[PDB]
Amino acid sequence: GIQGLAKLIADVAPSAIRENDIKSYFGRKVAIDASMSIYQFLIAVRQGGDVLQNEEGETTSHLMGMFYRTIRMMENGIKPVYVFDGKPPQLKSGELAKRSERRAEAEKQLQQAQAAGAEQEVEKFTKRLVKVTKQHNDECKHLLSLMGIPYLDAPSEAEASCAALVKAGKVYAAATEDMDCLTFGSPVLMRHLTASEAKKLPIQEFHLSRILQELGLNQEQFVDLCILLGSNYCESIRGIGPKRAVDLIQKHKSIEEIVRRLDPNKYPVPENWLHKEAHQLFLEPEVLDPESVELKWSEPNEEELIKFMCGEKQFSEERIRSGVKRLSKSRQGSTLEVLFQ
DNA sequence: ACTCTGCCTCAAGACGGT
DNA sequence: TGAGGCAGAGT
DNA sequence: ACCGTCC
Ligand SMILES: [K+]
Ligand SMILES: [Sm+3]
Ligand SMILES: [Sm+3]
Ligand SMILES: [Sm+3]
Ligand SMILES: [Sm+3]
Ligand SMILES: [Sm+3]
Ligand SMILES: [Sm+3]
Ligand SMILES: [Sm+3]
Ligand SMILES: [Sm+3]
Repeated sequence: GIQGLAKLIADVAPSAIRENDIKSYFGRKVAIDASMSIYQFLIAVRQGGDVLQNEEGETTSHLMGMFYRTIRMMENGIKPVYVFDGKPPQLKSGELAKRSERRAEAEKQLQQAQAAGAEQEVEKFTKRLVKVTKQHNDECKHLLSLMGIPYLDAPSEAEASCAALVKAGKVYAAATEDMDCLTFGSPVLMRHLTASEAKKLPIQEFHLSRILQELGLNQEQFVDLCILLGSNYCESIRGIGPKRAVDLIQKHKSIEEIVRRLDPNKYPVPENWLHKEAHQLFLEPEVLDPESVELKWSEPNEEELIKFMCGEKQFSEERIRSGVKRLSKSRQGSTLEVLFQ
């Protein structure tokens, strides 16, 4: 994530945000950050503070959400490809070590809530410790295969590979809630694309070209601004927030020039600042090759889906069968069968 | 006045019968 | 892998 | 649309 970027764009670059009705997206392809989607389901899909599960004690909240949300998108003619995280970049090792502290610190506090018979504090440290395991990813990949929905393994950060799929024109936008994708150069970011029937927030498109235009920056200058706002890969400058960062970038263009012209006593920079390495990461990240795999939306395997979701994971057979039928019908409406010449 | 930091909290999905 | 709200301090 | 329920 980029600290405050969403608010900054709304304040100084409003024309980069465009809203459209769900009906206008029939036939459009999008890339989804699968790991983020799983994380959201593990936190939100709960009954009595506990994730859904089968009698064997196996979590099914992530399968619940991925099954029904994916079908809803396809019913609206939206064809998603799910991108799974790979090995994180080394620059993130600092941010991850921090996530270990707040995790061990959150573990340090879950017991005192349970021991003292806490009421609603147990459910808080529970959610705080949610983490997507490789079993979660493998089960979702398994589900998507049976649903006929394509997925991809990113070599590193999924958001970077999503951005690369948009750049190559293999999907229209990266559908996620983190502004990371824009810093990785995604031409289009889409927010609030759940295709739910609730419909509370409007579908928002963030267009990078409009952002660069209203801020008067090129991409490398935009990346330096995001570094000054605050990223996951390096430190920012204390006392430099969104208002001053924009002014400094617009005036000095680069972080290097900002340092040379900054007053060490007023605004000292971090010691051994890795802004140059984070700069290279955002602009030239390790990403999948968009030309390798041709994305295909295939017929779902209904009977295997029943065996897996119902027989093993104990979903309602009526609901799963109904869902598979809706998915097959919606794919037939939005997708052309393969042709040979 | 404007700006930034560090606290606080609050939320975080979807189906289907009504 | 948050977003606002608020008080207090720096500019 | 609300809300009990999903697993
Ligand atoms: K800062
Ligand atoms: Sm990110
Ligand atoms: Sm419980
Ligand atoms: Sm089992
Ligand atoms: Sm620390
Ligand atoms: Sm990631
Ligand atoms: Sm990520
Ligand atoms: Sm992100
Ligand atoms: Sm079993």
